[PDB]
Amino acid sequence: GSAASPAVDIGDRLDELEKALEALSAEDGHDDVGQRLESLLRRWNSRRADAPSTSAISED
Amino acid sequence: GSAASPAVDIGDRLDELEKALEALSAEDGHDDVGQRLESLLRRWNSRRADAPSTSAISED
Repeated sequence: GSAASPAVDIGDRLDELEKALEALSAEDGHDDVGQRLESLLRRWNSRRADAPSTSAISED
Repeated sequence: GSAASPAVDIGDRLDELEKALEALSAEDGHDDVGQRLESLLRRWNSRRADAPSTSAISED
């Protein structure tokens, strides 16, 4: 019943994360949010690259 | 009563984001995720830089 489960459109979390930083926008050296935001993306992109060659068609 | 409010420890958003992503791990060219992921930071890191010189002491 309780709201949860990942893959929540993926954009939902991203949007909420942004709205949060909007308020936490370097309010007091929030570099921590940067390392997190960055680490997520580094791992995110890294996984993207990890894939056997076949076509790699550009997203429409 | 309903759970909300930003800056929820911030990494709380992020954490869930990665977990989400872990699901969307290049599941179907979720390049949109990284676009958001990046946008977040480029907006995040940028604001960080936006600050008058005074000391800029490195985080412990």
